[PDB]
Amino acid sequence: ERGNLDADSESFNKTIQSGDRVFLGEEISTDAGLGASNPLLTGTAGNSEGVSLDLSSPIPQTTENQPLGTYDVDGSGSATTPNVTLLAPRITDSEILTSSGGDVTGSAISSSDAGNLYVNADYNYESAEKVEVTVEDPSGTDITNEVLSGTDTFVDDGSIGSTSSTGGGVGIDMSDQDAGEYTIILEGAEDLDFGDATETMTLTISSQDEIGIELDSESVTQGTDVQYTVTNGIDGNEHVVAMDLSDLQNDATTEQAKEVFRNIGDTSEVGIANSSATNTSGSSTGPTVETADIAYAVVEIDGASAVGGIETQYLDDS
Amino acid sequence: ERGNLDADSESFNKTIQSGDRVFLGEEISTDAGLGASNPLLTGTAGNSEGVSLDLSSPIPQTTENQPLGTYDVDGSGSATTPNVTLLAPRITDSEILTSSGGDVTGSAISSSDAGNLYVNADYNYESAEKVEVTVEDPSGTDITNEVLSGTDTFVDDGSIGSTSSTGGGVGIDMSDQDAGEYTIILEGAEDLDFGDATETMTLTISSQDEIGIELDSESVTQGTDVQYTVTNGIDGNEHVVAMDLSDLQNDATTEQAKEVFRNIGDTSEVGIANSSATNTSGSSTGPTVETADIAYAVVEIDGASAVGGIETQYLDDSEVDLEVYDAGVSATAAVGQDATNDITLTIEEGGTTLSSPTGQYVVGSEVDINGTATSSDSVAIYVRDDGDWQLLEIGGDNEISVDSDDTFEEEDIALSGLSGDGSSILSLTGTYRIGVIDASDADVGGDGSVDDSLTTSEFTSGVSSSNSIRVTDQ
Ligand SMILES: *[C@@H]1O[C@H](CO)[C@@H](O)[C@H](O)[C@H]1O
Ligand SMILES: *[C@@H]1O[C@H](CO)[C@@H](O)[C@H](O)[C@H]1O
Repeated sequence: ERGNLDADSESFNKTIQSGDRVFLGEEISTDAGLGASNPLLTGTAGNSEGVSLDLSSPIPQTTENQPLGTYDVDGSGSATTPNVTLLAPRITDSEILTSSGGDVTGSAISSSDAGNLYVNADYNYESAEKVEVTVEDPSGTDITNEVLSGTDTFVDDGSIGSTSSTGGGVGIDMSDQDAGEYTIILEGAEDLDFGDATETMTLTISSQDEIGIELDSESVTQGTDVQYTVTNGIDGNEHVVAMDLSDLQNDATTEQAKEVFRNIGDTSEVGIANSSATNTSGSSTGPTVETADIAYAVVEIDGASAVGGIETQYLDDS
Repeated sequence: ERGNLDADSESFNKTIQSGDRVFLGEEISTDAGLGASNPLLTGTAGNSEGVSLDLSSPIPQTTENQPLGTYDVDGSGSATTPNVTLLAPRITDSEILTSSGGDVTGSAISSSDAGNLYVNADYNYESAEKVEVTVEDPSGTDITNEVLSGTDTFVDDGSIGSTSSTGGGVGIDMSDQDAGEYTIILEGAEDLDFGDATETMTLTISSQDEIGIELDSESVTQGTDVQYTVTNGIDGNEHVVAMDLSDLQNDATTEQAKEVFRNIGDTSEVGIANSSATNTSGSSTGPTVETADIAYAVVEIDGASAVGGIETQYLDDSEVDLEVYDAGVSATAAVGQDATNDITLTIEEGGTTLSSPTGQYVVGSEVDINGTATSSDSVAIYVRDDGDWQLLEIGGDNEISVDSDDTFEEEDIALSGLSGDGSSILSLTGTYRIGVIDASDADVGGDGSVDDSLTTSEFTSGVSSSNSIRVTDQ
């Protein structure tokens, strides 16, 4: 069938019936259907008017010399006749989601947690051909057969956000492979693999996997703002950066201590916390500077890393 | 004739009759036909409407300033009148096939087998001009007349997949020429030789022609995956890469031997084969590891080369050879036959040492675990004092992963502080020994977890290392 490709377990179908849609890079079948009953057609209206489409030869790409439109054998017409509408190929969206959920595309993921990944996408060309997935190692070799987990290479239309194998999408168990940069390639099953019909999504595998913290500088004076970055963390989850109140200057006040952490970067909330109660940056309602014991700044992460900042002013020289 | 060019043995025809098709780069003939009876025409509908086409002058290329469409002398019209439809030139597909069949374009071919090659193509402009073939040497000279074999230069429409001279296509006997890179150029007979109407197909001639095998590295340790490439082979045929079972480690199991070859690259099937029977990777039905004698991995080739991979883990520390076999041989029947070619690599052992837990340790203090492991995945820490090596319960999974730099580290851990009977030994003041061991234990056979107290023989048998440590009171 065409339009319902999986009803017959066929990877591709190239028999076109009157009224359907045809894409730019297709290779119509001349054996049966509208490939031998009407080989050549002409434009009907608009820019397409007057131009000639030959079904037997591969339809040209580039959308130049073959303007998009509707084609009718007779010429400009409105009566029922063998006609077809040319449309461009496209894949609107693609993503790699962890089993829990959340995108990790273009970002390094721990080897331990990279064991139940999923790939989902939305594409325009579902009536003609499904879209293939090909995982490539940093060396440049097809590793699809090694990481596949019980599902055929074909991914269905829609099914974006599907965290389960029941919905369309392919499951990859990337735990066994070593550290490196891997590229997932999506392209049409047979012919629709040219520009705008293919996408290369990167993914980084690494095993240094403790939640990491780095500073642009280590030796600084008071008052110099320092930006700190958290690395190798789960996306969509909130970490906590702490500050020992012993390091604060003795002569600080309550309002003077709530400005140690800035709201810079991905930080959501800042404040000081006692063992049982907290005093956030919104209001001076919780514990006081002497009453509280820790200073915190809850920080999210977007991607593989998040950035915050500190103010070395009012800090002891140690 | 036009449309049936070979009915009159004419290479080209430039007399246009009413109703036909004309291409972009043509040069209409003004002597007769619709070249003197109606020299200029105008657009009829669409983008072409209003534009003027002059047949006498060469039709412009670039599809700009001369929009594609139908042209009529009167103007916009639907009545029968001298009219013509402009179309772009194109050649949809081209290939070079061996006499047996199979593409070899863009890939090196043996000089011996390059004696019955064929060139076939599919092009859009068949009514006006045929398409020429011109073979060029690496020096840049037309060698078409030397390699031609009994057929005119003109190749017909269709005839793609034609392995015989009866069908359209040109036969080339490229056996006599020397080694080099040759370019086959296809272009229209007279005028249609510009962009999109011409194609340059490369082809490499070489005489180093034994089936070749290469490795990205020769000196490696255990566990390091190695990618091997097969070179200079017939496309579309399945070779066989073999493995001598003598080189395998003695302590391997049946399931442990079926993972020596990966399914990476062009490999189709992997498995182990006895002289008469085979045990494929699909199921453990055929011979066992002791019963079987060879390990194979049937590999195809796409182009001139194919890539596979091996896993040096569970391999003896010695010279390792790779044997290839001729195309079409069966796995079972290849046990006795000599290998067409071979390649050898050397494998050496790797070291795994500790750095930070050495010399002194204050009892109850916390310290990080710092060290290196060249060929390791999971490592465990054991403590010995005048007897057994008691396992040290580091915590999560009792293992540490190793980075690419062959180095492993752990956060600050109090050895005596942690709960367990292992720490109780370190609680008391004295001199002890501490060592690291790879995941080869794996509960000395069983569940995938390091939970035992390996003795001296068990600890020493596997890859490991120990250093003297003493604990000082606070
Ligand atoms: C394409 O679809 C048509 C219509 O069902 C079918 O007849 C062909 O066999 C298939 O390839
Ligand atoms: C082109 O074709 C016409 C029509 O048969 C013929 O008259 C000319 O001699 C040839 O060149």
